[PDB]
Parts: sequence; C-alpha cells; structure tokens
Amino acid sequence: YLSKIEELQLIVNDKSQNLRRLQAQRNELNAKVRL
Amino acid sequence: AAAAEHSQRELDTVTLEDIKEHVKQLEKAVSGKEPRFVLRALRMLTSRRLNHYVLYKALPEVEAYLQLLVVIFMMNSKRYKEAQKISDDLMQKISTQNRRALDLVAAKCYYYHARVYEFLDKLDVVRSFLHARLRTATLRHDADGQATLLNLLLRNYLHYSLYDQAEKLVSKSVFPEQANNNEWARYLYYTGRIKAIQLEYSEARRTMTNALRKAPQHTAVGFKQTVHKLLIVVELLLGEIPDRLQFRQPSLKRSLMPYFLLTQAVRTGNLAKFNQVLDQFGEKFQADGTYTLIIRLRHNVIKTGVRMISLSYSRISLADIAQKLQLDSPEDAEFIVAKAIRDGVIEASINHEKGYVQSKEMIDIYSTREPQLAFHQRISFCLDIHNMSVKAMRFSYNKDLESAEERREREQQDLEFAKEM
Amino acid sequence: EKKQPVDLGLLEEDDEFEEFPAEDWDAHVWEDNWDDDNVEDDFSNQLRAELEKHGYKME
Amino acid sequence: TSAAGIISLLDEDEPQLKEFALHKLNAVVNDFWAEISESVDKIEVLYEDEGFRSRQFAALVASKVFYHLGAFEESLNYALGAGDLFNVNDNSEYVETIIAKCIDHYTKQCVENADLPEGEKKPIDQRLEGIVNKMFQRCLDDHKYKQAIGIALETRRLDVFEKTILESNDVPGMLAYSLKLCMSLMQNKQFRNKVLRVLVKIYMNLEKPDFINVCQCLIFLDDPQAVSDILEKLVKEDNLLMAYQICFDLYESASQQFLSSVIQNLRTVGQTLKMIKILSGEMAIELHLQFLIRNNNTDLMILKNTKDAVRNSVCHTATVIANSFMHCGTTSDQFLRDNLEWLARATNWAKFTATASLGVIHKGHEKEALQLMATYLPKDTSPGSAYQEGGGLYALGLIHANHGGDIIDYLLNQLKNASNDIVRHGGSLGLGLAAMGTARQDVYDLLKTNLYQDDAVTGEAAGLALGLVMLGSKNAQAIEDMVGYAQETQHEKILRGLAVGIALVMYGRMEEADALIESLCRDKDPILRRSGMYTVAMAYCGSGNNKAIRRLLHVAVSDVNDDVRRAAVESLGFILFRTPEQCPSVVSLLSESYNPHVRYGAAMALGICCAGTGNKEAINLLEPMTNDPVNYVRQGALIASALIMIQQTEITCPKVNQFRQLYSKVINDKHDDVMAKFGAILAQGILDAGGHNVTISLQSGHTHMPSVVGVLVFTQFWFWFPLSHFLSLAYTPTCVIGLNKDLKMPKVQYKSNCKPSTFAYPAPLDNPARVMPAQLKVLTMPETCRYQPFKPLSIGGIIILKDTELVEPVAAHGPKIEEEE
Amino acid sequence: DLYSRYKKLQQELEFLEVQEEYIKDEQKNLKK
Repeated sequence: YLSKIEELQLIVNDKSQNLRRLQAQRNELNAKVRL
Repeated sequence: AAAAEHSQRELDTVTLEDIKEHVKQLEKAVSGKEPRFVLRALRMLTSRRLNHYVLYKALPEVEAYLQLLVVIFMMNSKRYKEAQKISDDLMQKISTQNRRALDLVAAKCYYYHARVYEFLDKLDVVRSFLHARLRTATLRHDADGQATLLNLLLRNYLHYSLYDQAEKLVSKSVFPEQANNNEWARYLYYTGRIKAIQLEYSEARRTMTNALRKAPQHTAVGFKQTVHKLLIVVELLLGEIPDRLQFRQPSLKRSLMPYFLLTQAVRTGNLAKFNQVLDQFGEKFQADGTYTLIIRLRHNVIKTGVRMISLSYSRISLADIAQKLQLDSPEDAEFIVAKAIRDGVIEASINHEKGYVQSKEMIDIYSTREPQLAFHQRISFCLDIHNMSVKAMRFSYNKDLESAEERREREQQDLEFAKEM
Repeated sequence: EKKQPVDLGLLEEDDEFEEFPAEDWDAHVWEDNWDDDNVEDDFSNQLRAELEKHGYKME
Repeated sequence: TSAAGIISLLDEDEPQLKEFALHKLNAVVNDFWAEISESVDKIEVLYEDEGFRSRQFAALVASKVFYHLGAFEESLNYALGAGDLFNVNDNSEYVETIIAKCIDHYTKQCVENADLPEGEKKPIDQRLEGIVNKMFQRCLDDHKYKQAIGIALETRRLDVFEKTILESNDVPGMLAYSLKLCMSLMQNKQFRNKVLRVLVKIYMNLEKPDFINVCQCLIFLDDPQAVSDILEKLVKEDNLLMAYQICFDLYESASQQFLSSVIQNLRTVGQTLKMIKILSGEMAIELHLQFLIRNNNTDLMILKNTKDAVRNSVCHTATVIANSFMHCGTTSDQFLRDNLEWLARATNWAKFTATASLGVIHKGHEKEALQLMATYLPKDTSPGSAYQEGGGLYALGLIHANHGGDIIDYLLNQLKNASNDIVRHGGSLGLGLAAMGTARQDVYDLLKTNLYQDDAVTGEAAGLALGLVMLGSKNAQAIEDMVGYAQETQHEKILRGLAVGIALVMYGRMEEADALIESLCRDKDPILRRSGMYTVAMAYCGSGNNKAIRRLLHVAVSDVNDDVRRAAVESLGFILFRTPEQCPSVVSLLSESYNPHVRYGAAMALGICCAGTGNKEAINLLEPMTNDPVNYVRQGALIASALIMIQQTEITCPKVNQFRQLYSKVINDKHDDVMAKFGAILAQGILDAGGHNVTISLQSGHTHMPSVVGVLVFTQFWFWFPLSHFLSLAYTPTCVIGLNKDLKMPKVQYKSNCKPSTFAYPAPLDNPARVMPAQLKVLTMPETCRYQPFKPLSIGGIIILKDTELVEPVAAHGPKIEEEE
Repeated sequence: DLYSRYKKLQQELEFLEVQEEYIKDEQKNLKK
C-alpha cells in the first residue's frame, strides 16, 4: 500500500480546488466591477 | 410496491455523494418491510451467499447497503436472535470490506451494532473492533465513520463508569471536519459531560451549549430533554441559576420538574428543603447519571445561603446565621463563612469576640473592568458571526460578461456617422 | 438529516419519562419570566399581619 | 480488560515481571495503551534501562501507543529501537503504518543528505536505511521497480537503482519509463544526469539499444564523448542507416553549439562523411523545400484577396510577410511581381522589410539566397532606399542562419567598416541572426560599438545579435555591459533590446541570472523587468519553475506597467511550455481581466504553448478575446490561435473556418483596424506558412532554441515591426519521403489508417503532404519494399525509410537537391 | 502507474499553490 494510499492523502487536497473555486467567482465578480 | 424505493435507492449506486442522498430517503426507506420482500434482495443478487444469508434470516457498493437493509429489517423486527447473529456475519463482511465508500455506509451499521448489544462480549469484544478500524479508518481519512465510531466507544466508556479512560482518550484524539451535525452534538454532549464529572464546569457549559446548537430539531426530543437535564445541572453547579423559561418549554417540562424542584431549593438557600427533595426525586434522578452531579450542590446551596444572608444584612450575630441555616454550632459557622470570604463572595470581616459578621461595601460599584470584559467577549461574537457569514454567504455563480461586440460595432458606426456629419 | 437526528435521540435514550412527555404533547408564554416561587404569601402575611399585630394586640 | 494491573506491574520490580508485564502488556497494548499512555514516562525510563533487556518491547509498545497517540518519530524511534519486537513482515496496519511512516522520514533525510552529498553513508539511521532497503528488497521482491525506483528516485540511491532489475527482465521498459520520467521530475539534474550516464551505460550494454533514447539522453547531457563513444560503438556497429538514423537522431536534436563539437570530433575521430553530410541537414532543407515545392498548398488568390483587400502603409507591411510565409523556403516571388507598385506602397522600413521578407521565401536555399539577395545585396548598387539595401542584410541570414557566418562576418566587416543607420542595422540585424548561438566576441564586440554608436535604428539590433551570439550562459560581463548600457545608454529602444539580449545570453542558466533577474526585477524601468521575464523564460523555459512562475505571476501581478505584465504573461508559456495543460486554466484567470495587456499577454503564451499542440478548449478561451474591443488584443488572439491552428483544420477543427473567415471578415471589414487585419492576414498567412504544409515545433523529444527565437523576436513587433520574419524558425516540415541510403528517395505510401486529416486542411496515401505528428503515427511502413527502418516508422519531419540492390530496378527518383545538390 | 500519477500530482498540488497564492493577488490588485 505503501505509496498506494499515499495518492489518497494528497488526492483529497482537491479541497483547495473549491476554495479557489470560491475565489474565481469571488475574483471574477471584481473583474466585472472593475471592468 | 414500496420496494421500488429500495430499487430507486439502488439507482443511487452510481458514484460518491449519491450515497449521501441515497441514505437520506433510506433513513425512511425502512417504513415497510416484509420477509417475502426480503426475497427481493434474494432476486437482486456472492449472489448465492446473499441468498443463503436471506434464507437464514427468514453491485457490491450496494451489497453493503442491502446488508444495511437486512440489519434494519431485523433490529426493527424486534427479533434479536437472527438480528444479533446477522450483525456478527454482516458487520464482519461489511467491515473488512476493502472499499472506501462502504465506510460511510457502515457507520449506520455500527450505529445499530453497538445499540442492540448488551454486555462484555459487546462492550469489550465489540469495543476492541470499533477502536481497531477506528484506527484503520483514521488512516483511511473517512471523517463520518471515524466520528461515529469514536462516539460509540465514548458512549461505551459512559455505559461503563470510566470517565478517565475516555478523558485521556480525548487527550490523544483529534476530531475531523465534514460531519453530521447530529453526530457532532453527540460528541459535544459526551465531551461536555465527562468534562463536567471531572469537576471542570466552565468548559462543560460550552460543549453542551454546542450540543444544543448543533443538534437538529424536527422531533429529536429525548436527546434535548436529556441534555438539558445536564444543561440545567451544569448551569446550576457553576452557580448561575437558570431562568424559568427553561422548566417550561415543551413536553420535556414534565421531566425537568426535578430540576425545577432543585432551583427552588437552591435559590432559597435552605438546606433541609434541598435534602428532602433529593430524597424525593432521587430514584428519578438515577435513571440518568445527573444524580452524583446534583449531590455536589450541597456546597453551592450553602454558598447561596451565605450570600443572601450577607446582602440582606450589614452585620449579624453568628447565632442568627446559624439559626437561619439550621446548622449545629457557631464554630461550624465561622468555618463556613471564613470560607465564603476567601472565595470572594461576601467581602466581609468577622468580629470574633462579639461574633458577628460585618460586611464590605460596593465601592466596587462601577468596577468598569467587569462590564468591559463582558462587552469585549460579546464583540468577538458579533464579529465571528459576521466573518463566518461572510465566508459562507459568499458561496448560481457564473454567466459573466458585460460590454459586447455587436453593440460596440453599432456604437462605432454611430460615431463614424457623426464624424461624417 | 431529520432521520439522523431521530437516531441520535434514540441512542441518547428512549425514554421512560421522555416517552410520557411526548405522549402528553401547547399553551403560550406571555412575556418574560422568573422568579415565580411559591404563593399564598401576601394574604398569609396579612392573615399574619393581623395575627402578628393581633399577637401584637395580644402584646 | 483494563491495564491497571499492567499499569501497576510496570513499576513493580523483577525485570522478569516487567518483561512479562511488557509481554502481556504488548499483546494488550493495542486497546489499553490508552490507560497506559500515562505510564509512558516510566516506559521511557524503561527503554533507558540497559539492565532490562526487552525494553524494545516497551519501545515498540510505546510506538504502538504513539501511533495511537499519533506520535511517530517517537514511535518510529522506538520501533527503530525494537528491531525485534518490530519486523517488516509482521503485518498490522500499525506496522504497515509505522513502517510507511518510518519510511517517509528517510526521504527528506536522504534528500537533505542528498542535498550536500549523495550516495552511501551512515548519516541516516541505518535501521531505517536497512528497513528502507529491506522494503526496497521487498520492492525488489515486489519486482515492479518504479515502485522501488520512485522511492530510490527520491531515495537517490543508484546502488538500489544499480542494475539488478536490468539483468532480471523487461529489456525495453525499465529505464526510459523512469528516464523520460526523470527528465520530467528530478530537481537536481545531476541526480538525473547521473541516471542518464548509467542509462546510456545500461543501454550501452547493448543488445542493440535504442539510440534516439541515448541521443536525447546525450542531448540532455550534451556529452560529446558518449555520442563519440556511441560514434565509435556506432563505427564499431557501423551501418549507414544506423549511423544515418543516429545522425538523424543527431541532426534533429543536438544544439548548433553542441553538435559542432561532435563535428570536429567526428572529423578528428577519423568514417562516414555522410555523417558529416547529415551534419548539414541541407538535405532536410532540400527535402523540406522539395516537400514545399512539391506539397506547397498556396492559394495566394485568397491572400491576394487579402492583399487586394485593403491598401495602406502599416497593413501593406503585414501582407509583405504572409506572402513570405506561404513562400517561406518555397522560393517564389508570386505577389512580389503582382504588385511592383507594392514597392511604391512600401515605406523605407517596409521597403527595408519587403527586402528581408525574401530570405523567408528562400529560406533553405543555401546557395541561391545570396544570389537571391544579390540584386538587393550590398555594393551591388540599388534602385532606391538604403533600407531595401539594408533589407537583404538581415534578409540574407534568414536562410543562412548559422550557415552564413562567413557572409555574416563578411557583412560584419561591412558592419565593422561602418556601423550606423540601416547599412548597419539591417546588417546589425542579420549578423547575430546567423551568428546566433555561436559565440563570437566580434559579433558581440562589433555590435557593441554599433550598439554604443547609439543609433536607435542600428544600436537596437546590436542589443539582439550580441544576445544571439552569446545566447547560452553567455558572459556576465556583456550582461554588466548590457545592463550598464541599459542604465547607461540613453534611448528607449537601444536601452530596451538590451534586456532581450540579457534574456538571450541568460538561457537555461536558470538560478544563475536570478541576480540580473532580481536586478531586472528591481529595475525602475520596465525594460529590465520586461526582459527579466524573457530572461527568466530562456533560463527556465520549458520546465516550469513554480517560484519563477510564482515570481513571474506576482511580478505581472505587482507591476504597474502593463506591457511588462503582458510580457510577463507571455514569457510564462515558455517556462510553461512543457505543460500547455493548465495554461488555459492558468490564463483562464488572465483571460478574464480588466486590462487588455493582461488579456493581450494571455493570447501569446497559451497560443504559444499549444502552437504545436491541440486544445480547441485552450483555443475557444481566446475567441472571446478575439472579440475584446481592442483590435490589438484580438489581433494577438488572431495570431495566437493560428499559431496553434496550423494543420489542425477542417472539421478536425471546424472552428478554423470562422477563424479563417474571421480574418477575412476582418480582412473584409473596413471598420476593423490594421491592427485587426494585420494579425488576421498574418495569422492567415501563419496557417498558410510553408505552403500551409509546415508546422510549428519546440521541445515537443528535446528543445530547440531556434524554435523559440522567432517568438521572442516577434514579441516586440508593434513595438518594432520589421521582425516577425524571425518566426520562420519554428516552421517545421510535415514531410514524409522515403529518403534512404543512396538517397534514391523511394516514395511509398505506407498505408496504415488514421481518421483522415490529410483530408482535413484548407482548400483554395502516406507520401509527404499534411500528415500530422499524430497522423504520422497512425501510419506504419510496409515491409514489402526494399527499404526498412530500424526504428520502425517515426515522425514526419525526420522521414528516412532505412535502406535494406543498386543499378537495377527500384528505378530512380530525384528532386531539387539531386539537381543542384 | 503511481510513479507516473502519484508523482504527476505534486504538480497539481502546486497548481492550486501557483494559483492559490496568485488568486489572492487579483483580489488584492482589484481593490486598489
């Protein structure tokens, strides 16, 4: 397993994909405002 | 008939969070069951083994789920014989289940497994397992199943008498995120409790308060009724009387009467009445463990007695205090009151040779330090409530692009026309 | 979620008194609360205020 | 049940008991460590009693508690202490856990150990190292070795990565897998470069290993000896095709700087002048031209439609180039004759540019080009405008880049003789053009005056060619000079192009230029900051340096000047080259931004990253940008698309139709600018460059800087217009032609089905034409004909069916070369 | 497969880093 499950530990990191997710909108929203 | 939902629930067998939704209705999917309807799973499917199991009682990602349906079938059928045996065979298979999604499903499983159980072989032999995969799943990083299992073994320590084992257990615990608020409050409940029995109150009120917040409502009564029982107890021990609007909220007002007969005892600060009440409702208070908490109050009651006798008298001959508190001797008194003074209750001094307490003033009227702290603490609360709402609220976000090309062109054309003119 | 809650409730207890309470399951609340306490005091006091003073008449 | 006795037995004497405490404890630790977790303090002291032997019991026991406490380097240490209580084959999740846990520790340790040194040593706790290797042994017994490798990859232990598996099995699939991987991965190339040597060695064991492997490996090492060792071993193994194909591995890979070593070496090493003749690559130029001349798909009518479309000064410039594209190396004056009044409508620089656009057209004619330029060359008089006269100068090297050094230096003499104005610029242009990558101080020097001569016209080119000469790690002195001259010399452009030169001669240096980078970053002036990115590119281009990117981002983030950001964004796709993957996702932020420049710089890098690649996904992101109100933006977007879109067209990509028409639309549009139509006509001509039959390639496998150059050259164009002809570099053949030993050019259509994109292409069988890097590799040879490759099939540009009965049938075939060459 | 995936992910972990840290930048330069 050793390295096997390893992929999971980091695989779950997808959490950062969502926050940035909150960012884009959160970021894209300004872009509309600034633009 | 209704088994369609069981098939429809199987339509939730696609991938990932469907299971979550799949479970929701499956919570109420157990409304209708028949033993012949059990044969439905027999026709739904390894297959042969399943059939055999079904026979005894009376795709895999949904195999575990249908096993859930077997447990639910049996446990809800009262029959413990087959239900109990099945769990051993079902719990094992689903347990060793080399699947990650299954861990989430098994939590409902474990939730029942412990439940029906009775003793050692269940408290001890069944506990060793919950800790085993508790570690396994802990390395497997499935939040829900972890938290659930942890709760089950905690509940085991408290079905036992061991608070310490559970406490040091917490000491080495880290709890995870992504949860179910109900399990979250189960935790906060047990936590607050053991945290209290060890004497530390001021942090117990916290975890139990959360057990009130994070708990759902619908009809989840008995948990609220019970907790409150612990809520009222902590609030009482800590020295802060709860308001009446507590002993009269819902159907639970019929069970809180004992505590509503404690505060009447406590606020008055009359010991004999207290004791008599404890004898009166004792047995009632034993059905939960709030009892040995309550029997601690004998200190608090007397504290109250002293504080009231102080606010209502500038100086009193020891004789009289000893009469109002019914106590045997004056010598007893000045020990009690000498104690009360050190604790920052009375702010007095004692005249010994004439034997009368004489009492400190409110020079401490506008301390200013007190109200400030209370104010400060409050502000942090409003802020957080404003920060969390800004970080959560902040989440149909798409479909963005002002300006344009068609119109822009039109504008350009107009401009050109103007120029020409 | 409701079902989960129910399950939690079940685990925490059953319960004996809780069941009874549930069966019983109203009214209002008015506005504010604390501290009720006993009753039949005022007139009792006067009944005694007489008696007291009557005792003090006896005095 | 509960540990209380065992808790009590603990302090109780008779180490016998304590053993049997620990023993009984050990078994029941698993549950009861929880209670026991408070006894650990004694247990610690217990492990400190050499008197009591078994304490490794308690140590591992504590380790049990410590996992159960989440303590690990604790647990590991005491599991390490155990050695006996502990064993690898003992299977518990815990054991598995603690091991795996213990393991990870090694890596950074080893890596930290790897940091200073690297290899054998006792620095690391051998227990771990043992257990490490013991698991590596188990990995060996797992006998899937990337399993072991990726570890030992990070484990940095070549000893492990020795060759055990080598002799074992998996003849072809135990090195490349890691090797190709290693290229993608290892921070310190040295560790990877260590692999490369051994790898070659592993392959040099040779049951006839694949050489292009070794080639790239060598090309990655650029170690001539290996190649020479190969060459000997080659000469030992000598076969034409083998040598040829090797030299074909070679002619297509080794840098102009690297290879020339091997040349004189191979010279000295003797043989087979074919090798030296392959060192030409003119055969390709021929074949390419041959391919072109043959397979050119032109339709100037539409370009005429684009040329006849509008008429002006700036625009007329552009269409002087796209014509070159469609004629690039193709050697035709078609429209050049059409409008002679074209020249009237050209302007001194356009006149200058129109003259240079010739080298493009004739690029790959290694003789004619000079004669092509001859009428417009120098001394040979001129019809008017010394720019046109200046034009040939730069125009010349276009064909002869690297091969015109003589004429270059010769022209450099003309330069040296008088450096100033066009007569010095156009020459000052073409000099470093051919001198690029070749280190000639004169080139640097002669320009350095022409530079210092402070002609915004002339001195500019110096700021390039000097970079081009020393393009490489160059020298920091010129850097100082340039950087000095930057701050020193007073001009916008002359000052500007310096950093570009700085960007040049900082190439792959990476960590090196960081100073000047930092310097350039710290610059008040955009220019230094500007080139900084390009510097950072040429340093870190290809492989992503996050921090670089991170810096480049934050730089683009943190700069007031937009062009810099624009630039900074542009240069990303260089250090972001190797992964075009996220680049859309990357720019998908910068795709959407208030600023055009940002949105401008977006187009290029992504348009660059996928230039030689796919992702209509990437493409489609830009189409909104193609509608960004600034024509200059869409102009870029126009370009950026076509940079990708060549060969990809026609229902393979349906979008090309619009994109093409969009140009035409724009090209039709009077209300679209000569920004708009400019790129449009160009991007059109882009798609149609090299008779539309040619591609754009860069580190698609190993880098070629010349591919890059035209880009960075073209980078500043609306800045400084007479440039883009540099873009001719990355033009790449789709040619598929028999080639062979004698070079009888036997042409067969090898006939292995692709979903047919040789049918997907612009309007107006395996032999040459469209192909595709892919549509190459859906096509495989027949064994039936006389000639067979050793490498069995291959890309398009490299061709060469290897020759397996002369002066007989199999007839004869010839081409442009066979005529003159 | 891991030595190609488990290793090819570390990039990803950086992708969120390359962008996670940059993302704050747009939030920050936008406000000014």
